[PDB]
Amino acid sequence: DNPPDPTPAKFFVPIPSHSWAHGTNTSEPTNTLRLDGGVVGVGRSDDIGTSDTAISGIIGVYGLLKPFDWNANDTGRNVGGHLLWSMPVHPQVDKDQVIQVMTQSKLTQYYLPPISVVSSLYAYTRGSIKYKFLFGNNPRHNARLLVAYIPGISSDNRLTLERARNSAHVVFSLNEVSEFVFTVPYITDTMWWPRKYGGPQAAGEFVAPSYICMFILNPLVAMESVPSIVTIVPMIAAGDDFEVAVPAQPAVGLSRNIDVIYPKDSIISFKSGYFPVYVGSWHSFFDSTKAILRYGAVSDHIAQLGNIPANVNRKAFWIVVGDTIKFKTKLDKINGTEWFIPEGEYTLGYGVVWRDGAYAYMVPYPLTPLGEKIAQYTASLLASNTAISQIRPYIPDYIVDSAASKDNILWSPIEDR
Amino acid sequence: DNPPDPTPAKFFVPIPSHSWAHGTNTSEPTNTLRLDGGVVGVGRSDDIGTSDTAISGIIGVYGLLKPFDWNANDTGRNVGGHLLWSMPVHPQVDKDQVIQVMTQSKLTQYYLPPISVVSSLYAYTRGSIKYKFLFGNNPRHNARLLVAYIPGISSDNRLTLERARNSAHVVFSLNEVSEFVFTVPYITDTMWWPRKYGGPQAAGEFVAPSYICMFILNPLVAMESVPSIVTIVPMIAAGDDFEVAVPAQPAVGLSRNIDVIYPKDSIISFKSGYFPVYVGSWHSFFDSTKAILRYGAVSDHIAQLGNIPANVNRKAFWIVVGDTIKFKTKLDKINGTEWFIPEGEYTLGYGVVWRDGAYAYMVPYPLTPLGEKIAQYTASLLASNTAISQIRPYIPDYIVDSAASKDNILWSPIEDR
Amino acid sequence: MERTFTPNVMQPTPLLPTTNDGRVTFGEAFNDLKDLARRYQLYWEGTILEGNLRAIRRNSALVQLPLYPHGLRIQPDVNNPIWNIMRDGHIPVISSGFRYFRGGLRLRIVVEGLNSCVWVQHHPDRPSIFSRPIIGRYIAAKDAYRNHAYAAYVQNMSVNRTIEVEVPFYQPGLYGMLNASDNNTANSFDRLRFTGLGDLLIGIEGEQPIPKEGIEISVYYSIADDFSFNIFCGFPPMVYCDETYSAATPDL
Amino acid sequence: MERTFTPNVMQPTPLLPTTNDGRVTFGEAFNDLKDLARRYQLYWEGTILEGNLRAIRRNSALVQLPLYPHGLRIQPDVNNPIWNIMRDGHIPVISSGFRYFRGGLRLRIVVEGLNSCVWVQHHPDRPSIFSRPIIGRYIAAKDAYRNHAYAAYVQNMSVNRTIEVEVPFYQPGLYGMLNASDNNTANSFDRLRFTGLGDLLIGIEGEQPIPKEGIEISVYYSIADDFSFNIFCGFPPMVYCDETYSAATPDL
Repeated sequence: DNPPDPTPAKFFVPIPSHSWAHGTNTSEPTNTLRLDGGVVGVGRSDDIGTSDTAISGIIGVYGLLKPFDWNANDTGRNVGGHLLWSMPVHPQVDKDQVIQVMTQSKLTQYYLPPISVVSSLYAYTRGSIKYKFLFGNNPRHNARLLVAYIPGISSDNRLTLERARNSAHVVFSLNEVSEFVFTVPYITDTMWWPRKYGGPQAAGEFVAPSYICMFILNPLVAMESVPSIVTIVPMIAAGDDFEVAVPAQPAVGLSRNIDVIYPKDSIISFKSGYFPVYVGSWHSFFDSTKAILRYGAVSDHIAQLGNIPANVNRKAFWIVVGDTIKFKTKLDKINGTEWFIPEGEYTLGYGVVWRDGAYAYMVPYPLTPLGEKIAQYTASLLASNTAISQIRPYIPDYIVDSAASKDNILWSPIEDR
Repeated sequence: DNPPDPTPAKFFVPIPSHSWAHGTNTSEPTNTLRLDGGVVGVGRSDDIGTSDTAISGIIGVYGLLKPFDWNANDTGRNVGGHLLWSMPVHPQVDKDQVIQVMTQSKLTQYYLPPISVVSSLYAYTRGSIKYKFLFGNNPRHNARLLVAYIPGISSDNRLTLERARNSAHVVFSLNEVSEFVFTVPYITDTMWWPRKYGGPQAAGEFVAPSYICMFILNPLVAMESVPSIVTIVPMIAAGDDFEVAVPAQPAVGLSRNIDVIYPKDSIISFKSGYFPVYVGSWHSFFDSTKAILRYGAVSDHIAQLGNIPANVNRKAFWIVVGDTIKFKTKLDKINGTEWFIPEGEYTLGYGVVWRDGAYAYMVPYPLTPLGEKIAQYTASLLASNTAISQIRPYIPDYIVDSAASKDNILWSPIEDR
Repeated sequence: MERTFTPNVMQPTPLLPTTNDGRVTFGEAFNDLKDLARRYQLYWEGTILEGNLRAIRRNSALVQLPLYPHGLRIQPDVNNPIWNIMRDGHIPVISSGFRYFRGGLRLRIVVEGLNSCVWVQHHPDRPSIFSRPIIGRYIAAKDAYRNHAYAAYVQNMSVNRTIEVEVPFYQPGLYGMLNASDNNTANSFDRLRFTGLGDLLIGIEGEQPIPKEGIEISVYYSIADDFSFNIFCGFPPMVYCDETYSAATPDL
Repeated sequence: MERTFTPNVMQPTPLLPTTNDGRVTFGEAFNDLKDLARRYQLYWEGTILEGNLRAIRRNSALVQLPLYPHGLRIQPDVNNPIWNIMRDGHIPVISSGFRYFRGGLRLRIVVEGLNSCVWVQHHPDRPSIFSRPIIGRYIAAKDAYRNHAYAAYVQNMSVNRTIEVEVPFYQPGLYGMLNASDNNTANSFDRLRFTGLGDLLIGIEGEQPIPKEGIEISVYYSIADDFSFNIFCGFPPMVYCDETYSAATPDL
């Protein structure tokens, strides 16, 4: 018997592979490299737990933030109404509120908390955040703090104690207490909030929705037989109501390899014959009290930068890529800020471009997290055509000529918030 | 165990993709770009309605048509039997009964009603149409109108009140009433009726099946302490019995970009040395009382057109594509029509070709909806070899020489109903 | 309710008997615009040559495609005959009558002329603020190369030259805006993250050279099953397709 | 328990109502990292020329690929734009928070430019002690040629240019180590047989010459169904992707 089978052929659409995006709630056909051709899975026992990848159990673990000192003898700062500590509220912490490790010519390493690491894997986020505050005190110390959650604010530009009390806030007493948690609310005009840090070239980035601020209500008191400094260690975890929406390009990478190749097209340097360079002074720049890069000791011998491409943002400062130099500089504390550079020997890590006609000059900045901030702020002041006299306090001082570079110095464009 | 499976292979037919035409009553296999590999759909709530794309709910919304004035003091027009307003009945409204915005060298924007927009998406149509008439009156005004639906008629060429009363019609009294609706019937020799406007080059176009006409039964009366003009605003919506058959090339496009590139092969212009041109007069053309385009002030210096392709319809008039000129012309009211051009400065938008032997000349027309109609009618009169003396009243008058063009002027062939 | 207000009705004849939206005469019904919006139409189409891509083509992207339910801003030129005379499809015409939406879109990428492999990614958190696509070497590095962790699909042209994907709705808000303007500075946030589904990137994965004729990429799109055209505002004014190419030259 | 210890809670408002991990607003839930680790990512990708292979290519191997759940040690260079700016995928980032694992991996080999046949073997008892692959003529004879009795799959490129395999867990111990160091002499045994799933070898089977552009092999990978990220230790410090290519040149 050999009956014909004239059953009509079906239309089918050939595709080379199965789903690339699906990770749950579906089967995946595949060629298993086993001897057993059925649905096979590795054996288990109590010796081997189940996967501990449940998000809530991960982001519930507290991570450490940048600690700070709280000095009882500071008759200037330790007063009612003083702002001790403040930052925007979002699951990824602000970069400057996290422990860092910098490497010349490499990428910075950030010690992100679990809630920050997980959040960098997803596009959206929402929920309450637990801010645990740990105090290095003993039963002699006493104070009262007011910590507040300000919805719809990203900076402390208009922030005072007498305003902070007009938002959701808590008042903590440091009377024989060393730990307390401030579970802050989630107050937004929408249901999910876009992550702050995204991808290369600030891909898909945005801003934080709210602000947390710690004010001094009743100033810290100590005694003579007791440490006058109380360290405060902030920690962060997800509230029980915390959720993460949508898989995206990780905002982060591992620190096993912190190498990076900056784009060759953005690199700038000094014109030929205008290097090697050294840090020095000249008269037509604040009467030679500020630091600039020179190529010689004859005057008007200030290193000139090569062609600077027009696609480079006007508010951008620069970072040294190749070999660099060390130089001794200082900067006195600027009014209304905690910005100061003590007199010491620093490596050259950042630069800001000072334009004088058809000539472009470079101003040196120290390779330090605060030097990064001051460099950025200066570049912004030059961008708005700020008075030359008002940019003066944001420029490192001239102390003494420093060593010269081996050869030319290469710079790459960068920009911060 | 490794049993053989000698089950006969099936015949199958490979195709690259699933249905392109199907939009309802079927599943569509696809690769969903999600993490969840099941049948997934975005979440909803009362904050987010259901799709409001039900056709009947769309085409039921009234759209505004071209308004018109109804002057009680017009002892000529405001009389019994006078035709106030009339047009063919079809879901897309006639273009000249809709509010327009013209742009030199671009496409015209039409304010189509919802029933007109939706109908341009489908090939067939049928059902009753609600014509709402809104009157700008107050309790002093009074009149009686007779509005009729004439099946199988497309124009008012044989239309009189004393004939209109012999079809389906209604009689409205304007006695302290400002709104009324005339739901007209659907009277056809077939079940579906092809849309009027179709696609490029009049693709798949046809004509309307019936006519609606408004006649003056009892003329409008006002008083001395009251406005003598009553505006009438016609509006249109689909009746409860309205339906749309078959998806076709949209008769319409959005107005976000009204740019258009006319075919280069159809473009005509003036021969070299016969431009720049200006609007003027010469004796051998109605004793130099009518407007034509000249290239100089010596006589028999009338701009000549280049080679005109034989594929161009004989009844076609022309539209200016590139730069143009302004000119002062006029036209007195033509007997049996409401066609007149007041004396003013108009831009040159249209032209009609006047042939004299082996030479071809161009007659200018104003860029105005009425100028478009008069230009078309003139081209048709030249097509039927109408008496030169009878085409005279359809040609703009000569007032004074106008400015010259920067260079040559380009024209493109067009034709209307 | 004024929009449908019909006072003092004067109706000479009874209504016309129904055909159930065409189901009596033809075998199918036509009652919902949503059904028509599920019939595919052209979204974008272009030709790419080696000269449009980076000098060293390191599996870089060919097209950066913004995803709008109301389609892209069309450019009618001699090289694009469709947009010039057909203008905008039915879906952009349908979309123009509604303010908001909340669903996904279904795409179909047709790549002809290339023997290599094509990769496709969806970037829901990175939607463009312009209504025009970005091609080849003009695409920024952040998008020009395959990103991690995004929903993707990789397809060899040797097995099939047509790619079928469905793009989901991943937006932080209630609605997405239809018919949004590219000139928007007062509401950048709305235009940035509450308008488009996120860019779709189409790239090449292989070392095979592009033929001198180039490759052609045709993206068709339609509304997904979970999609809704939500709040009916007015229709905008329209242009007529029969006013592009005239019937004065009936064959041309 | 200190890691989750929250003393003296001060909470001004009630908690935020749930969306079931996104299931209310979007159609799907996002509650487990294991689900994301099941979305494929790039494991390794390279171009191979005739010059990289043995002079006489006797169906020898193209790539010797070590199999690590936490991925390979990335090399960011001008030739590898992805690793340079995208850095490590989600899976290596997920893996970094856990010490151990016990499951298999799912691979996808995409070979473009070759008209010949590809063979793939899994060597569970021979895993590499380095976190980098070995290419062509640098592969030792013991691995450069097809071994017997190993689980394998042989695929003609004429039928499909994408290979799909699942690599099993065949290790003598309880756990496999995640995030293992290549500098390991005090615990060679752990690094040798308690770290990697065993090398995966990808070779060519035919006499067809390789085009001058070469062939490109792209290996994607993901976690299998029987896989588990087991003991949660700390996360290591991270780098930020937005600090590779700056936004100072927003388009580049």
